[PDB]
Amino acid sequence: MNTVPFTSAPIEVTIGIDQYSFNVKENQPFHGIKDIPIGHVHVIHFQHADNSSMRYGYWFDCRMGNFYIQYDPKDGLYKMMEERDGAKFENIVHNFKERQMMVSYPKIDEDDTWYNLTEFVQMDKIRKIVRKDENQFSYVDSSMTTVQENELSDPAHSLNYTVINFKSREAIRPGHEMEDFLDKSYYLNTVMLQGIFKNSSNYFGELQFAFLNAMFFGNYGSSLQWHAMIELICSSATVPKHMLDKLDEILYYQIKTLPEQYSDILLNERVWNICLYSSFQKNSLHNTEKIMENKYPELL
Amino acid sequence: GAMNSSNYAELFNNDIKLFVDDTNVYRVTVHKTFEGNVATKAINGCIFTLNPKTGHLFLKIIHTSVWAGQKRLSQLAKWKTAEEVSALVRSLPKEEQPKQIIVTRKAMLDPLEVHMLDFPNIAIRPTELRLPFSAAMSIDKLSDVVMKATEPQMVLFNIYDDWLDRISSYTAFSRLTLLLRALKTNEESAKMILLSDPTITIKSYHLWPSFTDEQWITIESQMRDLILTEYGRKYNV
Repeated sequence: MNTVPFTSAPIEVTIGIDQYSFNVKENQPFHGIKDIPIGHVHVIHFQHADNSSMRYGYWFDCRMGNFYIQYDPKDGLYKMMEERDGAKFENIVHNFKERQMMVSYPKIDEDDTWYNLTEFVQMDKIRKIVRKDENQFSYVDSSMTTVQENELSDPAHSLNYTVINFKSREAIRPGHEMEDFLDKSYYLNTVMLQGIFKNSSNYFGELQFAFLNAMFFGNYGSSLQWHAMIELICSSATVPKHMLDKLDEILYYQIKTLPEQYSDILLNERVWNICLYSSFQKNSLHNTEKIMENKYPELL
Repeated sequence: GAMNSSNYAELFNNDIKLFVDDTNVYRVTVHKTFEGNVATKAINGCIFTLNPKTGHLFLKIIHTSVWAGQKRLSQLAKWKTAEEVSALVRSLPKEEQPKQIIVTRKAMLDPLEVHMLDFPNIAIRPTELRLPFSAAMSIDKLSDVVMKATEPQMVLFNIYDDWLDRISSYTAFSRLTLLLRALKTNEESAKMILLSDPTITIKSYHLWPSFTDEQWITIESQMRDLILTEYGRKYNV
């Protein structure tokens, strides 16, 4: 079990850790989150009580260093930092626990939710999408735009998701215009899986990371990316069978976890209706289809 | 963006543009089989690609053999249209390639877009106008060359004959669409109006009769009257 201490909490803020969240009052004696499960990526995120816009937060993996949060009163936000002095860090973490100023990562033992949402997400791939190589952790917020969004302004602050575009030369072989547009198997399996992602796990990891960014920060370009990667699979006639079964599980836990009140902006009616009911893989997402029909029948 | 009544004069500026109408590409007759089930028999069709400023028509004839052994033909017809339009653009010298292609039915946007990926700077546009280009096969000479074809074939025409020697392209296009609207609404009456007088002939290299200016005015009024009568009939007004 790992810990992320907080120097202080000077401003009223709602703090999230993965799918859990806590209200912290201005200058309340909050000094971190303990018992964080080792072995998965994690995200700590923030929404100030005074600005319900700009949710922001940090992806990290405790195996990669000792990390803590400190409020910056110049930039006005809670910043993540790395402590390189292992001794000095254990000392802070032990004294705060002794004083019991830390909340416990509130995992129920039955619950594989976070594992299921992050199964293929690796810190190393996150840091290629959020490029800032002087830090071991990655900042994301509501307003960051994606590379594909930027093509259609500041590249330092971009989400470098893999560009998917169904009406592009990359997606369409000369002479197979109609075939490749109606059956994207070539684009998925040769261009994206074999060519760019190398394997399905890296593909699923980017898909899961895009979803989480859309859910936790309302990042709109991430939602576009999540839907594109779903649509590419569902619009391919020839998909490895192990990928379809894993996709049904991936999507199930994402739909399960989504806040009920957000289904209007977070779920693209056209993509979902096409994937579940029109596409080649209409009959291959049985768990995802059952939870969509029982929870969001309006969208369909 | 879309083409509508508002931006109608853009058709007659000096940016090259083509209309593409695919309505007559896949054409069938429906009949009963010996067992009493229904079947279709394809007949020859055509793509209608027209430069509205100059009257140049690129009539690509679609021979029934194209369909042999294919499924989902009405979907295939859209992609074949787009394949053939793309080949036409490739065949034209650069300074003759269009800057815009306006498809008369929105179902053609994605097929043409995909087939034109090599021409990112050619804009593919829909239209909100209700153009009557399906009635092209009511022009006797166009229907004759389509039905007689034994193989794929491109035939070039000027759909305005020599009108541009005397009128502008705005007026030319308005005459063409009026004639075609009339032929669409009541082919028999429209064709009667055009041919009644045997002393007004169609030149070998023309599609329409050689009316004088004054006779075109009588004709256009008769086509207008035709179109309004049929409207009252359709809607009991």
